[PDB]
Amino acid sequence: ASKYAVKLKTDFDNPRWIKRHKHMFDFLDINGNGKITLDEIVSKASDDICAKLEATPEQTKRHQVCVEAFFRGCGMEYGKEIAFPQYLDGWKQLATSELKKWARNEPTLIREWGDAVFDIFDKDGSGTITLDEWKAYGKISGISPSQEDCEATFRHCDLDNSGDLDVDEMTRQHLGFWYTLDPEADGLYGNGVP
Ligand SMILES: O=C(Cc1ccc(O)cc1)Nc1ncc(-c2ccc(O)cc2)nc1Cc1ccccc1
Ligand SMILES: [Ca+2]
Ligand SMILES: [Ca+2]
Ligand SMILES: [Ca+2]
Repeated sequence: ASKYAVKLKTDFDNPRWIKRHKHMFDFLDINGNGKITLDEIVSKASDDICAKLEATPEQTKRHQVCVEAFFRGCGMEYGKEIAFPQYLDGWKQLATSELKKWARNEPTLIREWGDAVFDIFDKDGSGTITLDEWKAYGKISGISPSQEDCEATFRHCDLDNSGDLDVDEMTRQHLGFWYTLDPEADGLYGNGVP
């Protein structure tokens, strides 16, 4: 099954990797000082997104704890200001480590994060995401506020064409965008992220 088939390794010191994370870095650098902190990342990637999605307090805590683990895996910490090259070093370590974990059947940070987001999207608790529950990632995060190709990204996430999404599909498309830079996932976050 495509949703469980992931590359064993990736390449990192290329223009697509660098530009993708640069656009995210600049967006998450709330105070614009050229350094990113875990405070800034959690504010944008967890506080604002869970508020927009009307997550419950338990869902929001869970989500935040997953975001913190994930970015601690990149070398982030509260109050620690990190410049873009060291941020990139961290993401290289994280992606390398996580792809090895996947191939060895060890739990990954990205899959746990997927679980937390999936639970929030699955408003009726059905165990799948239907098109009416789906959202444009670029729009809910604010980095591409004009993104409206929800149905196209939904269809591409739906690897088995069941007409709905499971958590493994959502996680596979997310990992495709951020670890392995799969061309099929390009555009997932709208025009604000190359
Ligand atoms: O995209 C999401 C939500 C999500 C969806 C599916 C899934 O399986 C897991 C998570 N979160 C996300 N996932 C990844 C990253 C992320 C990636 C790269 C990077 O350098 C920084 C943050 N950020 C974010 C939040 C965010 C903040 C700001 C603008 C857009 C999105
Ligand atoms: Ca900053
Ligand atoms: Ca549902
Ligand atoms: Ca499906």
